[PDB]
Amino acid sequence: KVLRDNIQGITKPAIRRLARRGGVKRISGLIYEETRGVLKVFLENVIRDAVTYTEHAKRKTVTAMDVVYALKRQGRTLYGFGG
Amino acid sequence: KVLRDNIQGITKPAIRRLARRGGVKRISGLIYEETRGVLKVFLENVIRDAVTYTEHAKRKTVTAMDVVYALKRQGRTLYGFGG
Amino acid sequence: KVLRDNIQGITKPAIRRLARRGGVKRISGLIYEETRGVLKVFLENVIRDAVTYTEHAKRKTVTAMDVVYALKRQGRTLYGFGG
Amino acid sequence: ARAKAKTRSSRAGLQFPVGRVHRLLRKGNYSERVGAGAPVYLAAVLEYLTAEILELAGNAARDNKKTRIIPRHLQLAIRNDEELNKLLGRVTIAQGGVLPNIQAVLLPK
Amino acid sequence: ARAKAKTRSSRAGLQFPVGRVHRLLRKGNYSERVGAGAPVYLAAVLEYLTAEILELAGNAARDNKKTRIIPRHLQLAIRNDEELNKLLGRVTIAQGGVLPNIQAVLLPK
Amino acid sequence: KPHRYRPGTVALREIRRYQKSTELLIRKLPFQRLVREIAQDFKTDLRFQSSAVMALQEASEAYLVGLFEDTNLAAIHAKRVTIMPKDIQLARRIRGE
Amino acid sequence: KPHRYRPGTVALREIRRYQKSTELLIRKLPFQRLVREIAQDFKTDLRFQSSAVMALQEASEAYLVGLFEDTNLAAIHAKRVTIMPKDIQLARRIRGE
Amino acid sequence: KRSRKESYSVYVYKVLKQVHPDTGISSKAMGIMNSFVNDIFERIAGEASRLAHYNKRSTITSREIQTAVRLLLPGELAKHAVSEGTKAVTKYTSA
Amino acid sequence: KRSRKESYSVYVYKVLKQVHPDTGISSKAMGIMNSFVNDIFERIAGEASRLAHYNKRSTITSREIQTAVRLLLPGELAKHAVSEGTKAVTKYTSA
Amino acid sequence: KRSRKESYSVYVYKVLKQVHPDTGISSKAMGIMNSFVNDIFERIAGEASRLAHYNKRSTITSREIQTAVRLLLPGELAKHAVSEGTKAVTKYTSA
DNA sequence: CGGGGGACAGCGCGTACGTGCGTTTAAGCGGTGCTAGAGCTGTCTACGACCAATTGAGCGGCCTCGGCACCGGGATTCTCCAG
DNA sequence: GCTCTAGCACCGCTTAAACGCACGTACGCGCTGTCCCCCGCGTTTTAACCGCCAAGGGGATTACTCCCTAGTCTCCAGGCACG
Repeated sequence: KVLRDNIQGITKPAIRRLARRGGVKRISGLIYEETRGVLKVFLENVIRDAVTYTEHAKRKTVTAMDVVYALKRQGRTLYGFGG
Repeated sequence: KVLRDNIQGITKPAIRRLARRGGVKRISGLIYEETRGVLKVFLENVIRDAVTYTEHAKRKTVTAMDVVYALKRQGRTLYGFGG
Repeated sequence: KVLRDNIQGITKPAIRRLARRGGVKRISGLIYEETRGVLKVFLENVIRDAVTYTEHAKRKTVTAMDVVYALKRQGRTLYGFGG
Repeated sequence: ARAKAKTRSSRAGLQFPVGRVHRLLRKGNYSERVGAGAPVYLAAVLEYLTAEILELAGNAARDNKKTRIIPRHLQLAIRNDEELNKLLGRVTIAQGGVLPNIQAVLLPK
Repeated sequence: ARAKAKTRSSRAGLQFPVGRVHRLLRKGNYSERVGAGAPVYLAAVLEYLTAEILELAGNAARDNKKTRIIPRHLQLAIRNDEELNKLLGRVTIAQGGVLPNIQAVLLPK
Repeated sequence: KPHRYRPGTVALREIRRYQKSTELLIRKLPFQRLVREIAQDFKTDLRFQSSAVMALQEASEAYLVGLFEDTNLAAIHAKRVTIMPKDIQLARRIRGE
Repeated sequence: KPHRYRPGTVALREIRRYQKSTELLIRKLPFQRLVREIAQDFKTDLRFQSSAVMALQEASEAYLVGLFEDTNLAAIHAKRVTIMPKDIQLARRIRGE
Repeated sequence: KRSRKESYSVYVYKVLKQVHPDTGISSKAMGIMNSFVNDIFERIAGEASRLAHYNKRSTITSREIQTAVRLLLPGELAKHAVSEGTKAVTKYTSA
Repeated sequence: KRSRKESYSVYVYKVLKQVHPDTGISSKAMGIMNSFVNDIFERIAGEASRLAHYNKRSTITSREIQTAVRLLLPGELAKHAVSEGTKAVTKYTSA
Repeated sequence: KRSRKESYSVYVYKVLKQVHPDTGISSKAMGIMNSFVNDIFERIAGEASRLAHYNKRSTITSREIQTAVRLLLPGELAKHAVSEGTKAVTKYTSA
């Protein structure tokens, strides 16, 4: 039921694919755990907000509408699921 | 289906005969490519006018009538096919 | 009445004192030109905004209230002038 | 004996509604009263922006010899344009990816 | 007892006169029938032409810092554009002079 | 001898392929497991719309490609091409957090 | 020989003195006249109270100085103590202009 | 007593103020614009008449000038003009 | 049937039929356009509200949005937007 | 005859004397406090307005501005503000 | 596993502001008159907001075919290799 | 439309700012060695993806009924203007 380690579920070659989308040619070996950490920290930054809207809505299920609202609160407005 | 080079079908010796009609006695190699180029430019203008006629005629086959019409508009009126 | 080139009125030692508040030890001689340029860019943006505010208000004198409104818009909110 | 219901958007000669835009201004709670020029003006600027970006989207699609617009074409269309980029710097397009913007020294010689 | 007068230019949102061009096509004697969209189409075309050239002429007048348009501004405006050059190659402009056109060999050194 | 491409050539081919590509670069179900895990850190037994998982996915990868674009600029700033943790720390400190 | 410090010691004293300092770093009159220069560049016959000139002043040192903390973080990233313009426009680009 | 001579006065003035409110007019430039609009009008009108003769239609519709403006007007100028006229005629049919 | 989820659907298709008759629309691109119109409308409406509070105005007409377009949209797009918005409000006054 | 200007003058002075009875205050610091109160009040009001927009609530409630405190105010000051606000509304409704 | 690419420090080498100190001048500091317009007050009218009705375009749902997703083979290009 | 007040305009001293030159020292960085570390590719594993099926939590909707909240009349009292 409870999950303990899925930050390693975002695999190192998947991070390599992301960095190729970011245009990175050479990636250091210490990069990948740090990317896991910063994506992790960004997920607290997003999801505390998203859970905060969700508990304002007296709901239990996370919706993409609140995801859009949380991302646009931080000035990283996401097109493609609003409306 | 589609064709990618028939500009060269108006060949180098064919361009040589055409300039032999004009009286040109010596022709360097650099002339021929620009002659096919300006051939493409002129015939492109004429066929633009012609297909604009033809689409305005609501037909799908070009006749010589709209050809001599377009040659009239461009200013190189052709005798022999009017009417 | 009209002026041409008062942008050097923000003198080079003023920029040096600014970078000393910014904690820059060594300031190259190349630096002062783009500091004046970016200062021109930022003030051009801010005064464009402020002039738009004042011209909306049908006045001819810029208030500091409109200045701090322009700083609210562009994301450099300033405290202490009646905002 | 009432007059025929003719649309305010065609009174603007435009397509984005005066009606919907005026309704979301009134119910978006931005002012107590809203002038009549407000929704027509704002619908006009949205129609200008929409026409411009779908022009660039159509040209991007025909450049990739494809017929139907895709968010790849949209994202390409946005960051060819400097003032659109300055407008939409902090906005991320769904499924758009990144336009090829490759820095020179990491390219091979 | 009568409908209020609305010009066709206001119906199309143009400010060139639709009725004037319709009259001048009737009495220019080009066909015995003219479709209704033809003169407003032509007036819109000339609207785009005149708007384009008055953008160019006003910009040129600002570039020589003069407030009023002059045929010199017009002649710079036409001759600094390629497609207007093809459109008006055989056109004489009164007091417009000639575009500043010096050949490379005419320069010293 | 089996043919072997030089180091960096396949990297540039991956760059060109993935800039041309538009699809997702993360396996979707381990991502969903991770976001359910971190949601459980803040509120127990939350449920996720699959579209909400996709939205968190695309926002997250957009955030990551923005940060990596910043760190590429930081790496070419530092006369280097191998990106380092100091580049990521620099990019985050410049961006204001 | 007369009294003279090594390079940087007077610079450190300058840095310490003007981080401690709260008074204004730039001159008043050329700043006001430059504001007027930009003003009549946009609309003629535009006037300013002294408080508005102070406000644009405060905004100028805030913006410029903030660019200098961003800039010398870039400079220490590049292992250098001397800053160069590329630090400034790269910092402006990372900020998201 | 004088007879009125028709021109394109107020239309060129209004379109200039719509594109440049702060730019003035000289009268010789105004004559140049009068001659421009007359010249381009007669070009399009004569080409339209020739098309009506040519396809043996007794009428000139919007489609005839659509044809004629890819005939005379070039390219992007022509396609912008086609778009302007298309939105103009949709507004006209809507009114 | 379900409740209507309001959108900008038919408007984006008709403006595309004005600007490009032959190309098609995907649902993802249409969602992008919906979120774009939502974002730009939200920005302009919020800044109009800001100017309403700032000049102690309970009234928001086209002049404040002209102010806001001059604020937000940079330069070329700003003056373009002012041009067709002024044409739109003039045809609104002429009905 | 001059007009009254609304400020936070004696209120901030009172809470200053509550937290530090023996200290003084400058007018420049008072401008800083007045703009600070205005800015934080505006941030909370804007996020509360957006939250009411998102969940279709036509009223501003203490629950959703508490939500806004969790949003804008970070970390430990957030739960201190929650304690302060819940205590305040407790002794308010008991009053 | 293998390997080539990258990173980075020592040495050196040319370099460029930092800083000490005299000068200028014009900003800084104190002083005076006027009016532009900033701001406050009275009028009112343009103007916008709300409600019954009514309709008409806009949206939910379904179905179709063909542009596009999926599939397969040779060329061209990139690159690398060997000549 | 009025008015009144601080900005605009003009005036007169005062060395601080600026500035410029000159000595001096540190600064960046390229070559090149040197060391090292991660990409490319091959191989192996394994659960991701697919695709297929059961089940129920709650999202969303409709209704009900009651909690609440702006508005207004009015009254008074503490914050702002003023000193």
